[PDB]
Amino acid sequence: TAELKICRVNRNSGSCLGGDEIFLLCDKVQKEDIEVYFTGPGWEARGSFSQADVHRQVAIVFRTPPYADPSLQAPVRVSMQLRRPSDRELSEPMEFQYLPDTDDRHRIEEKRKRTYETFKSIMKKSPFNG
Amino acid sequence: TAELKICRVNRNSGSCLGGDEIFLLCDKVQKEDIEVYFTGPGWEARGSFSQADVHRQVAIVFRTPPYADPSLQAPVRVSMQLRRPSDRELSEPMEFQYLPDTDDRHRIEEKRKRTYET
Amino acid sequence: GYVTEDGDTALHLAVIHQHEPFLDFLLGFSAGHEYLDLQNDLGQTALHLAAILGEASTVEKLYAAGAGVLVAERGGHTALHLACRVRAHTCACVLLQPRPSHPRDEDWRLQLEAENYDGHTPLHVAVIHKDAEMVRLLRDAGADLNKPEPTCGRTPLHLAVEAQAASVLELLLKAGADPTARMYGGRTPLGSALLRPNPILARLLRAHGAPEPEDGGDKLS
Repeated sequence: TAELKICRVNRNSGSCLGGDEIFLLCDKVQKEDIEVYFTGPGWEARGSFSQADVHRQVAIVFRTPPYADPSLQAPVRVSMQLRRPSDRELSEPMEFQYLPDTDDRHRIEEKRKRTYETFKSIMKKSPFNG
Repeated sequence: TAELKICRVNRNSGSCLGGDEIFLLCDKVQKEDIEVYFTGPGWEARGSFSQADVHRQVAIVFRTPPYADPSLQAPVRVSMQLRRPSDRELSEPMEFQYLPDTDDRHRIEEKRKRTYET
Repeated sequence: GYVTEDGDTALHLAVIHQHEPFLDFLLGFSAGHEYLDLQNDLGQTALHLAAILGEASTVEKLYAAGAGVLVAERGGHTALHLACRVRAHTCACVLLQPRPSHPRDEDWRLQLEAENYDGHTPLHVAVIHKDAEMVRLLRDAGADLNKPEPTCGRTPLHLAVEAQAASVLELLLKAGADPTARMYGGRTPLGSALLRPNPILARLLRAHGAPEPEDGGDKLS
């Protein structure tokens, strides 16, 4: 009866779009028989990595899976644990929080609206015509 | 006598003020006999961590030491490597850059440029 | 002399709203001055915003007006870095050549190996975003196809295998990327490939060097 155990993580939150690289220090694992299992109400996903990303079967580097909802408007806390597909064994749940995305294109767009009037004024009051 | 080696790290830059938590994956070490040595011309410092921070003698979670200059105004390249106090053995150096940092997080100075130098 | 709550000057907002007329106006006399290089709170310049938007015309106007191209935003990203993650090929083109100047160069080259705070140079980004087109562009511009990224010494070829980008891997291979390089741990591009689900990658490498790897099963703990 082996036991999965997450000892340490370098971060407990990331973008809802997924893609954040996490360093997970755990107990001895089998590189070909292991995964990072993210769960929430009616939703489950796996972190992405290859067996080449398991360091001495005692640490794992993967990228968070994207959250069920991309246009998340508020932080949503989910569970993150080690899962051994072999016998379906799981580790003590650890908390992981997804946050509204930090996209740059949108970051600019939301900023475009938010400043339409202010811009219409600066160029209005400027020596420029048009 | 084994060999000191830094396999991977999560980040190769941080604030010149120090304090950035680094995750370092390495080859087997001895927790009571190991450290993270930072070096530059005429400058030495080590990461802060305890034996508890040395995972399975194959990974270390430590925090970066502040750089010699806090008011650093431009990126500075330095060296980072594993070191054994026992025999003074070192590992192949790795790159690390110290960056300037939001001085008191104030644009009153950034705007005395955006208005002064404007 | 104006700044938004987010540090954006008229120039910043001209590009955000996309006002070619006003942008043209601004650059009327602000050209040749450090006004162009001002950074909002995200450490971005107008050029930065222009890159992100993928507006090649805008990027040229700023560049032609003397906009500093090596300025870094909060992520250490240069305009060009931004273009590689947005697939703004044409913006890259505008920048990857001597600055505009009518009949009134190593400098534009300096952009080629500038690196962000992730230890990545434009090429690293291009290859990670499996942007084959950006790779051809950077390759032709003369970017270091072997340059290792610092977290673990991964080369373009290593990144191309991690992205499972075959066309990219091959492009890099035909361009001359060394398939012999290994990351801090000793792993080579071929070695990583074997641990991946895409067989094409290993074959490609096999066909350009194929130095068979070692093993040492991750040197267990």
